[PDB]
Amino acid sequence: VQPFAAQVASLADRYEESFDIGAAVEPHQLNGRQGKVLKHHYNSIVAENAMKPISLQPEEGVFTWDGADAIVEFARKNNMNLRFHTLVWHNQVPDWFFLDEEGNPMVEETNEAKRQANKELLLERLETHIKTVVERYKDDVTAWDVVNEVVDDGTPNERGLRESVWYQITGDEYIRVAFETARKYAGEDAKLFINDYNTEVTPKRDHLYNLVQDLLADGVPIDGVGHQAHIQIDWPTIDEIRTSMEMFAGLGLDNQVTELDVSLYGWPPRPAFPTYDAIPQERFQAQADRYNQLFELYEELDADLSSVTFWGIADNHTWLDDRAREYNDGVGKDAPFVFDPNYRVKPAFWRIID
Ligand SMILES: [Cl-]
Ligand SMILES: [Mg+2]
Ligand code: NA
Repeated sequence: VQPFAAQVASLADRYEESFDIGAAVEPHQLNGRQGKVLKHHYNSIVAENAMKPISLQPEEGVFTWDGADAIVEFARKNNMNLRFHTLVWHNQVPDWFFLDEEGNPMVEETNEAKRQANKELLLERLETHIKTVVERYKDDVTAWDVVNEVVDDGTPNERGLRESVWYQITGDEYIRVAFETARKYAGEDAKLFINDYNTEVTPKRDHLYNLVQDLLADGVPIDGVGHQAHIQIDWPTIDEIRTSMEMFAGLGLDNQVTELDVSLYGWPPRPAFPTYDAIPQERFQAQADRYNQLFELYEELDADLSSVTFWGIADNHTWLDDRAREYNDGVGKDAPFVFDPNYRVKPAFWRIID
């Protein structure tokens, strides 16, 4: 029988000379077995949802801080670092941002002068959201996801920027405003990140590379690149991950791995195992080999990698299950972490603690 997580050596202790070991959390996960695992294994946390724009400012000028504050207070009490996720995203963002003075979607406006007025209004709203949040949390946050997922996976425009509402309304200016505002209110020492997934693979990797070089050349304050690392057992390759981190380090940017999970499935994730107990032990072994290689690499890159955060704690809670159910008629279970649903260690744990 595998031991419980609190009975084995701490991942944070294991990696103390290399990088933080973090987890994404909800306020309800700060106690019980999850809270115990958190305190034992991790020295950094991030909010899975509580610090997203819709979670903090759900209506204009109506700020709701309780969940985010609970996470901050836990980080303080437990001497953990804290990543802020996220100031800007095109999901989990309230629609009121993108409505004009008449209450209609800014994207539908056809008068270009009115479009420019809408751009200014949205950028003002964005400045206010960032100022208010940053002023509250600036003494607690150790890395800010200033913008999230602003780069496209394909090439819909020359710069490979995601054509979300932010882009449709403001072009790239929301990205500049976000970084400049975060710097202004968080201070000169605050570590400002651009976060994205599929940062290991092109064309996205190069769109992001070009975007950061463009920002930097314009004096936009950017300190680091967040690699979500929603990955699989076989993809992307170790050398793909390596090359991406080296590219960003070459620009003088920090790397963080921000949302790590190693799914048991390819894309699309079907067919999925219908329950956790249906998952064959061999698949956990393949995951363990993957995890060993990933953490060997992260250690190799530790002069340019400051923090490695998993997108959850243990296999009882993961957004990958929603994904599995979506592609398998409501039934399916993934298992992306080194701790199982009862907080026992998995084969992967043993291969990254050694
Ligand atoms: Cl989009
Ligand atoms: Mg190992
Ligand atoms: Na490091």
